[PDB]
Amino acid sequence: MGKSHGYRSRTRYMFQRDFRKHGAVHLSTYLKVYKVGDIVDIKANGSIQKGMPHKFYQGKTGVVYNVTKSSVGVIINKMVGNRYLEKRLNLRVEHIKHSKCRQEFLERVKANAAKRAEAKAQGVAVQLKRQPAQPRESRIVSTEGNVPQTLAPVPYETFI
Amino acid sequence: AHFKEYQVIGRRLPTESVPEPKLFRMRIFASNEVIAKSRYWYFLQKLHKVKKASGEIVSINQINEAHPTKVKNFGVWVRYDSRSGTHNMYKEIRDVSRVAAVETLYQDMAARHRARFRSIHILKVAEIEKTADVKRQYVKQFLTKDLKFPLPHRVQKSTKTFSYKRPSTFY
Amino acid sequence: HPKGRKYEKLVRATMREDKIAAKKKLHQDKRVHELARVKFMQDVVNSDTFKGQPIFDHAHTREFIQSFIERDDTELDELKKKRRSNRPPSNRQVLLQQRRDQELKEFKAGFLCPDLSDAKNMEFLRNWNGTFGLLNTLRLIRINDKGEQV
Amino acid sequence: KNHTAHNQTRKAHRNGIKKPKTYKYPSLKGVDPKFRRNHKHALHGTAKALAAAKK
RNA sequence: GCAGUCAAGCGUUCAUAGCGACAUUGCUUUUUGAUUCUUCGAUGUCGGCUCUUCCUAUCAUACCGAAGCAGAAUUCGGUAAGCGUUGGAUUGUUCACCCACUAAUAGGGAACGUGAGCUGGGUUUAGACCGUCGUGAGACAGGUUAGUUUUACCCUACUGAU
RNA sequence: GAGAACAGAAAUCUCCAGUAGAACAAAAGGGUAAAAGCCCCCUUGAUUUUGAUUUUCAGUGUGAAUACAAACCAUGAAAGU
RNA sequence: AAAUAUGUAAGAAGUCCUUGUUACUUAAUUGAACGUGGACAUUUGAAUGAAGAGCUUUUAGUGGGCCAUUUUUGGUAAGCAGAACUGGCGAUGCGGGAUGAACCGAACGUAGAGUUAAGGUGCCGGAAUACACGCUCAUCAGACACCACAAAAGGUGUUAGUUCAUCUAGACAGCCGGACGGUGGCCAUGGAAGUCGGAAUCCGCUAAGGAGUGUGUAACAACUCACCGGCCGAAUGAACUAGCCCUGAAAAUGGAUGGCGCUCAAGCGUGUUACCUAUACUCUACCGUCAGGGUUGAUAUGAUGCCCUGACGAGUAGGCAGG
RNA sequence: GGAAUACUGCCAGCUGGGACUGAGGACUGCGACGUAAGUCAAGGAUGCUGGCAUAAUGGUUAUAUGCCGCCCGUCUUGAAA
RNA sequence: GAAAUUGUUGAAAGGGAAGGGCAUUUGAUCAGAC
Ligand SMILES: [Mg+2]
Ligand SMILES: [Mg+2]
Ligand SMILES: [Mg+2]
Ligand SMILES: [Mg+2]
Ligand SMILES: [Mg+2]
Ligand SMILES: [Mg+2]
Ligand SMILES: [Mg+2]
Ligand SMILES: [Mg+2]
Ligand SMILES: [Mg+2]
Ligand SMILES: [Mg+2]
Ligand SMILES: [Mg+2]
Ligand SMILES: [Mg+2]
Ligand SMILES: [Mg+2]
Ligand SMILES: [Mg+2]
Ligand SMILES: [Mg+2]
Ligand SMILES: [Mg+2]
Ligand SMILES: [Mg+2]
Ligand SMILES: [Mg+2]
Ligand SMILES: [Mg+2]
Ligand SMILES: [Mg+2]
Ligand SMILES: [Mg+2]
Ligand SMILES: [Mg+2]
Ligand SMILES: [Mg+2]
Ligand SMILES: [Mg+2]
Ligand SMILES: [Mg+2]
Ligand SMILES: [Mg+2]
Ligand SMILES: [Mg+2]
Ligand SMILES: [Mg+2]
Ligand SMILES: [Mg+2]
Ligand SMILES: [Mg+2]
Ligand SMILES: [Mg+2]
Ligand SMILES: [Mg+2]
Ligand SMILES: [Mg+2]
Ligand SMILES: [Mg+2]
Repeated sequence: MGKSHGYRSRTRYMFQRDFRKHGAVHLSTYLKVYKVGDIVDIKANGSIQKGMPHKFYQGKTGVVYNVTKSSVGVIINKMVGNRYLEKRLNLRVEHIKHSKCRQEFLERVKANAAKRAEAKAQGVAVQLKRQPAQPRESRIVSTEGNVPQTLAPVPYETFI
Repeated sequence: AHFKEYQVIGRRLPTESVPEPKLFRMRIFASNEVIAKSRYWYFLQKLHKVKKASGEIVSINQINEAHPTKVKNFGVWVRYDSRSGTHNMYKEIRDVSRVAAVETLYQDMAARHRARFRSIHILKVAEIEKTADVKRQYVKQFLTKDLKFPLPHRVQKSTKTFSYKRPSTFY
Repeated sequence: HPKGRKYEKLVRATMREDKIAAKKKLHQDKRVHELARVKFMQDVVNSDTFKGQPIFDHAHTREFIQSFIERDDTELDELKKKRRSNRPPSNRQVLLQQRRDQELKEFKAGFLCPDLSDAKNMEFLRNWNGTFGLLNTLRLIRINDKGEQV
Repeated sequence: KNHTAHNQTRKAHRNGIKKPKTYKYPSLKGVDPKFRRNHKHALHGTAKALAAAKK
C-alpha cells in the first residue's frame, strides 16, 4: 500500500535478545554509578520498553550531562545535511554501559604521572608519547641443525 | 626478459612457542630481485600458511652456470593453464645454459600454446647426462656422428635502395 | 532474450558448486598423498614385528625412514632390467628415480617429518586413525636426520 | 525522475561538514531543577565568601 | 510438450549428490486407405496502372550425380541468376483458391519501390437515414449514401543538341 | 503418557514429563515463567499546573512517545510502582 | 560469521594534594556540583598535513538532467520501467581511438628550448622494410580494448603434448603358404551345407584356424577375413588433450582492417632495444591577479606613487570590479 | 691454484661537438686564488670585426603552397541537422 | 550625398562552391631612421 515510517520500523533483528540470554537482567546493570562527563555507549534492550532509544542511536557513543532518578541524559552528535546537531536523549540505565577506552585512557594518565614522578626522582627525563610500530633491526640466522629445505612447485594430479 | 636464476631462502617470524623456525629455499627464474621475491612469496603462500607480512626473507643470491660454454641437453617439466583446464608437459631443449633453456621454453610456450608468463610453472629443469635417454626426435637428430648440413638460398640485406646487378643466392 | 537473470543465477550456482567440489576433492587428494610416511610408520600397528617393544628410540626410527625411502626399489630394479637397449626410458622410471633422489636429498638434510617417539605420540599415533587434525592437536612431528637425530 | 541522492555528498562537502562549538560552562536549563536551585545558592555563597576572605 | 529405459561425456580424474549430447519407446484414430459437400483461411490502410534494377533461398531452359533407373515418363541431389515466368474469374480489396494455355506459370528487396507520375478507398470534417445506448444535448473504429489542394521557368540527376 | 463405575476421539478426578511448542482485543514483527500469562483483593494517576526532550523534520505545525519538577491521590508490611 | 563501509577516545576546559560554599543529598564530619591555595612546559601524552583561523549580514541563478563500471527490483526480454556508491558529460578545449557529448591520456594566460603520456614507426604520415624464437596459406585469411559480437560439433590440414600397448624370442605395411576333424551341429525350408531366419557358442588336433567377417551359388563349389608360419629389417599402433586454419547459414544500388596493399608479412603469440610527438612535466622571459613586505626627503614628479619577494591563471546560468 | 673480464654501483675525475636564452643596470652579499695590495668563471654579456645605409630588413596588401577549419542565433540530457 | 545594388577601366585567381587560422615564397605598395 503506502510506505511506513513508524518509531520501531526496520528493527526486527536490532531489538531481539541473544541466544539463551532472555529473561531478566543482572543486578550489576542497576548497581553501576554514572557521573556528569562520563562516556557511554548505547545498546538497547528489547525487554525494557520504557526509556528506549531510537534505532539511530544504536551503537553510538556520547557524554552524560544529566542524572535523574532512574535515567541519564546523554549528548549525541547527529549529521543533518551539511552540519552536526547535538541531540539530548534521556535513557534508562538498562540501555547504556560505560566505555572501556575511557578507562584505558585514565589508566594511561595515572601511569604517565607515575612514570614522570619516578623519572624526576631518578634524575632523568623519559619520553611519554606512544610510538607506532617500527621496522626491524639486523640479526644473524644460524643454520646449526637448520639446513634449508628446497621446495618446488607441485604437478597437477600426479601425486593426488 | 633475459632471465637470471636466484636462490631465495625465507622463513617464518620467530615467536612464542615457535623459536627458530624452519628455513625454506627455492630457485626462481626471474629478471630482477623484486620479481624474484614476489614469486617466492607466491609459491610459499600456495604451499604453506605463511604471508609476506607473516615471514621474512633471509637470503637472496644469484647463481651462475658452472660451465657456460658446454652444449648440454635439458629436460624441463612444466605445467600450464590453457583456456579449458591445466596440464603437465615434458620438453627437451639443447643449449648452453639453464637461463637460456628457460628463455627458449617461454618463447616456445607462447608460440605453440599461446600461454603467457602468468600461467606457466617451471616444475623442474634437469640435464640429461647420457644419449639414448633423449625422447624427442627434434633433439635426437642433432646427436648424430659427423653431422653436416648446408644452408641453401642465402639472402643478403643491403643499403642504397638500388642495386646495379641481379643478386645471387649462392652459398 | 529468454534468459533474464534467473538463468544466470542458476548457471552461476551450478558452475560454482561444481568448481568448489573439484578443488576440495583435489585438496583432500593432496593431503592423503602428503601424509603417507605417517601411514607407513602407522601400519602393522607400528611395525608389528616390534608391536611389543613400544619405544623406538633413535635408530629404529632412522631404519624406518630409510625403509620408507627405499620401499619402491623393486620396481626400479625391474624397470632397469626391462629397459631395452635402443630406447629412452619410461616416464614411470624417470619420475620414480626423481622421487628417489628428491627423498634422499631431504634425508641428507633432515630425514622425514616423522613422529617424535619420545612421548605419548606413539599412543596417539596408534589411536590416530585417519583424520588430518592429529597434527592440529597432538602431533609431536619433530623431524630427524640420517645420523644423530636431533 | 522521482528520487536520487546523486551529487548530494559533493554538495555537503563543498562548505564542509562542521562540528558545533563547545563552551566552558554549558547551559543548565534542561538539567534537574532541584540541582539548579541549590547550585544557584551555592554559587552566591561562594561569591560572598570569596569577597569576604579574599581581599 | 509430457512420461520411462538408456549412456559417450559428466559433477573441469568420483557414474548412480546432480547433469546428461546421439538414441529409444510410449500420447494425439470415423483405429482395414474410413468420414470431413469446408474457403474450418488470413487481411482495414492500402489496392491497381506504368516502369527500372538487384538478391538466390532455382520453377523452366544448360551440364552433371544417385535410385529396381529396361525403354518412355518421373523422384531426390550438385554447379549455375545467361534467359524467361501469361490470359481471365471472384468475393470491399489483396494473398490464398478456381478455369485454361504454357518449357514454366519460382520466391524475395528497393520508405511492406513508385499517398504533392496518375487513380478507387482511407487520412479528412460539415448534410441525411436505420440499429443500439443515453432523461437530454449527443455517442458508436455497428450499417448505408453524397462529399475543394491547385508547382516547375530554379539547382542537380537523366535524355538528346552546340 | 500412565490410571479411575456408567465413559465410548472427546465430560470429572490423580500422578509424571513438559524453555513456553499456550496466552497477552485486532495486521505483522519484537518482548514476557515465583510473569507482562491465569485466578482473587483494593481502587481511579484515563487527575491538576506548566516547561524540557525523541520521531517525521525546514530541525515548522499535527499525531504519538520519553525523562524530571511542583501538588493531590491509589496500592502495598515495605522498598517501590 | 568476513571484506568493504561506521560511532568514540588519544589531556592545560588536564592530573594530583589541601579545604571553602549550598536552601540538594547522606545516619553522619557522607557525597554532588562549583571553587581558593600549592605542584606539574627540552615530549603538553600516536602519525601525516594545515593554502591564515573564527564569525555575521545580504542577494543571484537552479528546482526537466543524462552516461559508464560494480551491486540490484519488476517485466521471455529491449536503446523497457525503477533504486545504491563513485567518476564524468551537461559547463570543456587539447593528444589518441579514421569518424563520435560520455572511452584512453591529460585539463587550457602569451612565447622559446628540452622531455614525455596514451597511441604508434611499408606508403599515404613524423618515426627501425629493427633484432629474436616459433605458428599460419584461407575459391569473403587476419590485423589492437569501449566497438561495429558467435561456441559445442565436424575436418585423411598442420604443430605440440598425455596415457596405454607391440617390438631383434623380429613389431607396423607388403608378397606367399596354412586356415583342419566330429559336422551337411538343432529346428524351420520346395532347397539353404559358416553366410534368407529362430535357436546357438561345444569338443578334438593345433604353430593356428569362427558351430564363422564379407563376396558368392537354386543349393554345393571357389575366394576373402579373423588367427598362425616363411621373406624383408627399425621403430610402430590406438584413444585423447589444445594452438593456428576450413565449415560451424547467409538478402537484396557499388564499397570498405580508414585506404593502398601485405604471405620465412606490412598477419598472430612473446621478448629486447632505438625512435616519433600534447595546450601535460622542467627551465627562462613577458602580461595580469592574489598575498607578504620596503620607502620622509622635498629640488623631481604621480605615498592613489616607486620598488622587492613568492604563488597562481579552464568555464555555461549567475555575481562583482576596472575601463 | 693464481688471475683477468663481464654485470651492477660510486667519484665534491678530466675532456671534445651542437642548440636555445642574456632578464637586471653606481657600490653594498657569500666566497675563491695569493704571505698581501690585488685578481676572479663569486647577488643575470661582454670584447673584437665586416657589409649596407635603402625598399636591403620590416609592415600592409593580392595571391600561391603545406596542414587544419560544417551555419549563425535559440530551446533541449542531446544541433551541421 | 553613406550602404545594399550596378557600369567602365586597371590588377589577380579559377579541373564539381566561396570565405577562415598558423607559417613562408612571389608581385605591388609604404613609414621610421641613420
Ligand atoms: Mg506505556
Ligand atoms: Mg524532479
Ligand atoms: Mg558532477
Ligand atoms: Mg545454389
Ligand atoms: Mg539477368
Ligand atoms: Mg500461356
Ligand atoms: Mg499509390
Ligand atoms: Mg507519387
Ligand atoms: Mg458525415
Ligand atoms: Mg453529388
Ligand atoms: Mg512534534
Ligand atoms: Mg587551582
Ligand atoms: Mg527557489
Ligand atoms: Mg523548467
Ligand atoms: Mg542545459
Ligand atoms: Mg563539469
Ligand atoms: Mg574532458
Ligand atoms: Mg581529437
Ligand atoms: Mg574505430
Ligand atoms: Mg610552454
Ligand atoms: Mg616517414
Ligand atoms: Mg601500419
Ligand atoms: Mg608480432
Ligand atoms: Mg631522443
Ligand atoms: Mg593553468
Ligand atoms: Mg578565467
Ligand atoms: Mg556569463
Ligand atoms: Mg641587460
Ligand atoms: Mg616588402
Ligand atoms: Mg621579406
Ligand atoms: Mg609580401
Ligand atoms: Mg578538415
Ligand atoms: Mg545550433
Ligand atoms: Mg557601393
